[PDB]
Formats: sequence, structure tokens, C-alpha cells
Amino acid sequence: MDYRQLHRWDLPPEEAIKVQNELRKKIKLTPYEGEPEYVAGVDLSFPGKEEGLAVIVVLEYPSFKILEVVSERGEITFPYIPGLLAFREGPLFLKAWEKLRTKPDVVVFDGQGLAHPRKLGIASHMGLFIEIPTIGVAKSRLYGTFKMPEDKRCSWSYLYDGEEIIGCVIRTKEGSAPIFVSPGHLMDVESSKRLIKAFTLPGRRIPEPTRLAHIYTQRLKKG
Amino acid sequence: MDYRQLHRWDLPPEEAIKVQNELRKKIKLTPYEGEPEYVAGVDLSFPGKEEGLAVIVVLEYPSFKILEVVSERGEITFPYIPGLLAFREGPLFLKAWEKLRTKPDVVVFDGQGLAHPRKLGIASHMGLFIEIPTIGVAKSRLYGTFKMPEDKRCSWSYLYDGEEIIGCVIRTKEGSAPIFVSPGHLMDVESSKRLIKAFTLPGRRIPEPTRLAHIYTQRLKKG
DNA sequence: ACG
DNA sequence: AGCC
DNA sequence: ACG
DNA sequence: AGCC
Ligand SMILES: [Mg+2]
Ligand SMILES: [Mg+2]
Repeated sequence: MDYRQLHRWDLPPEEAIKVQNELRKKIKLTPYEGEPEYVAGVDLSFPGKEEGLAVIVVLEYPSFKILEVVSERGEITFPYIPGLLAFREGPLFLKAWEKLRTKPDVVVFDGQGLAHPRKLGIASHMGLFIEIPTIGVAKSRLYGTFKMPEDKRCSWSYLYDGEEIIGCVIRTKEGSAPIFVSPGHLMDVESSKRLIKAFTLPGRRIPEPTRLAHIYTQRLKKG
Repeated sequence: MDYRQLHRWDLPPEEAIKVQNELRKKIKLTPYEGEPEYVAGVDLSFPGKEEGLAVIVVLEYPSFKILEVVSERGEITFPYIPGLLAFREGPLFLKAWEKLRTKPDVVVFDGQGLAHPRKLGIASHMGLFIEIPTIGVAKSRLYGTFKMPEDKRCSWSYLYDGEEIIGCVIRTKEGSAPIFVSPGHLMDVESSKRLIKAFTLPGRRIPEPTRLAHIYTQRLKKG
């Protein structure tokens, strides 16, 4: 699938931030009304320190049937720095995306979207590139304040940055920690919560798109 | 300082567990009545993957004055496996301990004590070796159930393993995550909570013994 | 789930 | 713990 | 404090 | 994420 190379990836940390502050102004938070059909999930495993393995899984909704799965194994140069995950995992994801045949209605990333220091989490960032609605689903908090939701199956709270709602915390599985959901691009808080709740099956903590992308990222790595 | 080499460290994972199940029966949970004077804190940093740097800091209580500081830089063979931290960080700590001149009244370790699958966290394990009262203070949960304490300076809850109290969770600093305190050897839950509360200064999340051992483990590593 |  |  |  |  195609996309817009909005900028260079070979940037020193301090420069990436500058970029982030410019790209955030181009983000569009908008309702995603309707039932999506093709939903994608993205993730990366790391066979080596400087070697990543990105996987994208396209699912058929509401059947959750796997329709396509592409992957790209490559070098990872940029280090991990909270708030700059995009500059680390972004490039390899895009290379796997160049291999993607079916155009997704929505893409789910294993990371923050709006719930980010500069309001441009890896999900928002990629959305600008691929120009498709995106959602970020992280397994831990990066930014924002919240009241821990009850330990009940669909309990949830809002993630805040002061008075602004930047995402939500959903208990998708009792006994397990909540997940952090936030809009990427062409998405808003209410719609990302609705969609993520619809993409998560009973008994699972992680919504199908990213849950499967992860397993694949791990199976491909190992045997 | 001296200690008892109770067993070999070069053990395969499955064997270490066996050892743990035998050593746990020798643990003595007993009150630590009274004001201690010399309190030690232990920690390790890792200059390389197979290279550790252990530091032990002895403090004067209740002044928190540093009285002694010894360290040992060495190879780390055993990998990290939750529940077997002792087989990884234990050996190098003991080598630093062999260098220790002042005998501590109590030793605080950066890890679990009783709050462990086999009731023998690294703090309990070392206590058997050094035959001195020990306490474990971890920054995250390894085993047990608990109700998150209020976000207030001295708020705390009990850590459970069913009906058994195996430690406590203390909010030592509002806005920061709680710490997990559990008795090692020659210690009990009530006394370890009392002592750890006394060893933690206002505004700090980590009690002085281990807070200082950590900084040193990091400074020595770097410049 | 898990320094 | 270790990738700033 | 922070995949 | 990666050390089973
Ligand atoms: Mg991931
Ligand atoms: Mg430590």
C-alpha cells in the first residue's frame, strides 16, 4: 500500500521532537462513524538489538477472520526513548506497509496515539503518513492522568491532560491491567473507545488486531 | 564480613528452585524489637550484560549518615528469571559482603523477601547466608494480592497469599507508585513495615539504605 | 503474570 | 536492570 | 515518571 | 521490547 513520506527518519532525537511539534498540527480528530470491514494491527519484535521484525495483520470485521499478513525484517537504528517510539519502530512498519495489498479501514498500533507528551504518539504519526484512520492501544501509561477503572470486564475511565480528554483506560480483562486507548489520525476518543471495545474478545486483554500482530511478530522471530 | 556458603551458585534453574524449597524451611520470622544503629542497603547495576557491579552501603541510624560503602564488580552468569533473582545477583553481593568491615544490624535488599512464590525471595535467601535480619523492598509486585493503598504519604495495605499476610504495600510518596515490603530472615511483617517506614525520608519513594546503594551502583558504573 |  |  |  |  502507498503512503506519504512526510519527512526523513534519520534524525537526531532533538530534531525528531521538532518534527513532532510540526506534524501534530496536521492531525484531524474526527468521528469514525460506521462499521469497518478491514481492520489492521501492527507490531514489532526484535530478533537482535539492531534488528527488528515488523508484522501487519489485516482482519475481517466483525468476523475477526485473518485476511492478510505481511512482514518486514530489518535493521533498527534509532534507540528507544519514551515519546519517540515512532522514530524507532516507524520506518520498518512502513516497509511492511509497502508490501500490504488490502487497504485497511482502520489501523491499530501497539502504542499511544493522542495520549502522548506532544500529542503525536506513534499512532498519530503513522496515520498522517498512511492517511487512514488510526488508533493507539498501549499496555502502560506514557502520559496523562487517570483514575484506575474497576476490576470489571468493561469498566473504563478517561485519560486526561488537565481538563482535556486524550484517551481512555479500559479494563478489558479482570485480574489483568487495563489497556490505554487513544485516537491516532482521522479518529477521536469516543470512536476509538467504541471500536477498540468491539475489537476485543471476551477473556482477552488485547484487542485482536494487535494481539495477533504480536503473536506473529514472535512466532516469525522464533521457529 | 563473614557468612555461610550454604550451597553452590552454579545451578541450573530447575535445581535452584529445589534449593529454594529446602532453604525456605530454615527461615525464621521474628520480631525485630528495638532501634537498629547500623543499617545496610544492597543493590547492583550492570555495566555490561554479563557484568554486574554490586554496592553495599552501611548507614548510621537514626542519622542516616553514611558510615561505609564497599563494592564488587564482576561477571554475572545466571540470567534473570522472576523468582530466581538470588541466583543472579546473590553471588556478587556476597563478594562485596566479604569486603564489609562493619556488621549491620539489618540489611535491606532491592527485591522481595517473603513476598515470593516459594517464600524465599532474594532477601530471605541472603539472610540465611549472612545470618543477620533482612528486609526486602521491591518497586513492583512479584507475588501476592493487594488492594492499592490511597495516594497519601503513609497509606499502606497488606500483601496476601490467600489468608496469609506475606508483606505490605506502602505509599511512601504521593504521585509515585507504592513500594513492596516483606520480611527476609530474622524479621517479620510488622517489624519490616515499621523499620522501612523509619528508613524512608519525606519526599522520597525509596528508603535510604537502598536509595543510596542504587545511586552508588549507578555513579560507580558511569563516571 | 512475572532486577 | 538497561536503551537518554 | 517514562516498546 | 528482551533475559525463560
Ligand atoms: Mg509492540
Ligand atoms: Mg537493584
